[PDB]
Amino acid sequence: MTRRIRIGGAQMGAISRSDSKKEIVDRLIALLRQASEKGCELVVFPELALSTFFPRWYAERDGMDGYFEDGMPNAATLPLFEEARRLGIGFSLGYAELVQEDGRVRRFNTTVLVERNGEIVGKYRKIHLPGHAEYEPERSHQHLEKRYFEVGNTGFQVWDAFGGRVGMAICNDRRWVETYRVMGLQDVELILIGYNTPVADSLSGESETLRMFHNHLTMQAGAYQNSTWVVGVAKAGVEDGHRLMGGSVIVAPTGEIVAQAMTEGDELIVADCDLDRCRYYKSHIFNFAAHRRPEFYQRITSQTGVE
Amino acid sequence: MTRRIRIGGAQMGAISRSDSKKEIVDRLIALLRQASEKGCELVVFPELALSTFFPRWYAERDGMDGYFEDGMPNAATLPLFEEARRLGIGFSLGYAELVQEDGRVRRFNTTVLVERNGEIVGKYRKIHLPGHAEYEPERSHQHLEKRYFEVGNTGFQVWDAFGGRVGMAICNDRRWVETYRVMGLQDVELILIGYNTPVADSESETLRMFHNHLTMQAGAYQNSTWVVGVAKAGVEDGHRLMGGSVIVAPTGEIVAQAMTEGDELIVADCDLDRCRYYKSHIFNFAAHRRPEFYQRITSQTGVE
Repeated sequence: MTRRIRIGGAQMGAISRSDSKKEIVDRLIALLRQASEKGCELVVFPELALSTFFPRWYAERDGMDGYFEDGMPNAATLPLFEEARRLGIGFSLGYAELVQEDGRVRRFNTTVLVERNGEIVGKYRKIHLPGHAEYEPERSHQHLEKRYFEVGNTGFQVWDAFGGRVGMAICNDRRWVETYRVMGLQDVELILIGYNTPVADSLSGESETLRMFHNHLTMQAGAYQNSTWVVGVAKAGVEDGHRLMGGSVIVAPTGEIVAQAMTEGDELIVADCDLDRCRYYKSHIFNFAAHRRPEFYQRITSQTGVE
Repeated sequence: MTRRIRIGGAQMGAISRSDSKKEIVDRLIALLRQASEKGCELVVFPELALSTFFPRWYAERDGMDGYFEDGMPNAATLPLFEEARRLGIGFSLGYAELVQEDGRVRRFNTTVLVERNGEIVGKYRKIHLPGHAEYEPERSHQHLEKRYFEVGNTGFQVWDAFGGRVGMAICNDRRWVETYRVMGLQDVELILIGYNTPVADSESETLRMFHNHLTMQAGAYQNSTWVVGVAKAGVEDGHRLMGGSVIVAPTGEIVAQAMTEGDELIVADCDLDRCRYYKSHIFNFAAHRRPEFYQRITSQTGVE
């Protein structure tokens, strides 16, 4: 009613190894233009939206830079930035970052937040790297994220953007309660999360709704228990025989699902999100300064395992 | 490897201010005997199960001492402990504690965990006190837990009991993720939570019951632990308390749920070995957690 922001969830379909980068960016622009027609001011793109989920393939730690981005933006992604700035829409884009810092070449799983005027707001780099680093034949599919990426060095940052507080997370960050709480302690009002969740081939029946239950459970709870909007945008479909989980959702500060995807391809979900709905819980039920006792939370920052 | 425990959720009905403490203990023993006939080895009682939910009423900070317990157990609660030991059943009981620690009187919202042999294994005191400390006429009803209780000094402890790792929380502790994680970082396998949640805010019944289960299903799943939520429901002197007592599996699934707002016992077989399955399957805390980015959780209390 008051501080309303119309957010579009630009869920992506399966990206194959045979798909060129221009075909990928054009699919991003097509979802951006639909959000502009429906009056969206911010569309959220999935994790690694500029290439297929290459951590499923095995190669040398340097021989996967073809899927990385030379710059942000570069020659291939500039048409997307020009369309967003021209239509007056900001966006969060997930991609594999290739940067030159301290002489050496570094690689991160990165999402960038762009404002409606085309100016880059912030940049979050993935913290929780899932999977493994070496080849493991014991799995039906590989997940070599720890081999192709480094641990991010940005932290869970929260910026002043889109008339409020906007934070970003990447994929399996949404399963850890520390992801929401760290940004929740920065008075966050909108958490943008793109994810690529692998899923078994013949997953169906009760086991399918269980992983979708766990997918929404972590985001609905992270939204309510921190009184913030959560937007989870997926890249779904079957990528070269590997199925990716869909179910893109926009979650309210009450943990309620206000918009959910119905397909596993290129789909755009959109909901009118009132940022002022975050304030009620922050002043009563979840008043951090009045209820939290950090002297009993020391295990969360001291140890890594259980002991 | 054979660590299976049958847990009984002994949801209590309303307790009035005019109810005697003997009437309350007899209702506890009645629920305790229902669990024995159902083969339960552990029953969970609600928060403050030995009196009405008095934080709703306004009085002096010394006034509510009539509902507190001088000892645990005392002469009024000893019949409950003797029946639990006679039946060979452990239990977790919530009560208002009056201890005296060093020349001064201290007041805590407390739950005590007892083993099947009658031996007390531990004691948790409430950490997250909700509500306010002064009378606020803007509200429909008062919730003066900050006025009558102090922040506990035990912390989220996890004990070796009932063949596994058992922890305890109290009421709105289940709303905070730190409650589950601190015990989760102690390899917890069973969290016992008694609670007293009013139906009205300051209603949204369906949304409040939604938040009641969402916080416990997420804490159970994101820590791969069993979570037992037992309520004291019913209309207490015109004030309605939410029911919905529930037993959650390490998957966040509800395996038992209360259907009434009165005295009701829900029972489910809980295999503590299920926790090791999901703790090993890519919920490994020692593998993925990066504590160098979580410093805000312990550095500050509110928003900066």
